[PDB]
Amino acid sequence: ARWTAEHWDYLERRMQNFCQTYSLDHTQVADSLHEKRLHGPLSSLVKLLVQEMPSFTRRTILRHLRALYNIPGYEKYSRKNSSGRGDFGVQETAIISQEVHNFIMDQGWSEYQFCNQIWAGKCPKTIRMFYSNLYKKLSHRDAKSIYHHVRRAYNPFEDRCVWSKEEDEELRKNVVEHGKCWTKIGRKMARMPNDCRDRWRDVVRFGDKLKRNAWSLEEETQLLQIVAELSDINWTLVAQMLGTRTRLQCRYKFQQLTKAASKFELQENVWLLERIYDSLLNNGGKIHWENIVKEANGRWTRDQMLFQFINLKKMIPSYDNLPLLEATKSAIDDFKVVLS
DNA sequence: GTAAAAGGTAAGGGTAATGCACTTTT
DNA sequence: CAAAAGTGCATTACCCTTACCTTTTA
Repeated sequence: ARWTAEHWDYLERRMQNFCQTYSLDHTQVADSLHEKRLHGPLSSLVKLLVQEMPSFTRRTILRHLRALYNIPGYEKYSRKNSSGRGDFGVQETAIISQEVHNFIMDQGWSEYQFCNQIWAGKCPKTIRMFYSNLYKKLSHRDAKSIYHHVRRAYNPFEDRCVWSKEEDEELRKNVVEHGKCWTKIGRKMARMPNDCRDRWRDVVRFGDKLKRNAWSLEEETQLLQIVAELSDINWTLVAQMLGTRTRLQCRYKFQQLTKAASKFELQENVWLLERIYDSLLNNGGKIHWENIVKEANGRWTRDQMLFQFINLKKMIPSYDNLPLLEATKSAIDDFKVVLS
């Protein structure tokens, strides 16, 4: 499910055996991993890893592999032993797994019994004491972080990514029936309460109004209007008001629209409006951006030009006087006069 | 008794992993 | 040509943190 301490130990061991097999050094392997395409035994080795580690893609296995020998750029995929915040280091999870295994062997519990007692509404004194000692052995990290981690990692629910159409529906009806009560709902569906929230907030809440296609000009414009009415930005509320895109989709689209672009001057605005006006005339009453992006070639991305067009429509008085076609032609002509 | 510390639950938040359409390489 | 594999882009799987309660501990 996730890259744990075991997965790193497997990689390192498989790599040590690789070197011994072909009489190679770790420096020689690191040199091969600087190249884009792999060859020979190293190519055969990765193929094995992909098969031996089905929980991960070849792309992500390579990212970890290249990180293991250190290849610049792959630092973020490198092994982490400990941290005070965010993701748990491989040594932290190892300590937890050791403490849980010790606590479970004591008192004679199964790991299933352990998970149920953790999630038994109000945990008993033995569980409360288990937490206390665990916090001391991870004193660097906030005790609440460890508390949330353990619950998520040790649960009685069936953890899986596949939600069916019916299960999605059953969730909906539960929310209609009981409200935003994910613990009550979660137990009814044998699902981790947080997973129920996520399924609802990011998928099922939207119903059939959710879109996967490319954003429309109207959709992108609406997105800009709602961010103007508002940390600073609550993407969950943003998606709710837009109604056709998830919070992460909105968060992503907004970032692309507002990315750092080259300063649009008078001449730059003219070229854009002229390239748009060509698409308005030659093509149907629509804007084909495929040709516009290509002619820009690196200076602006699609979303950046769209962002600029939105602001031009809002600021140029011609767009309040005339329809899109004529207003654009008027906007260009007015832009050409001031250039004198 | 008290106040401090910690559990329980839901809102808020964010990135590595991945799918996809694509080019590139064997 | 098929097939294996790399890659930018948008989405997904999956996780963590904060806020605000109630409950337990000292």
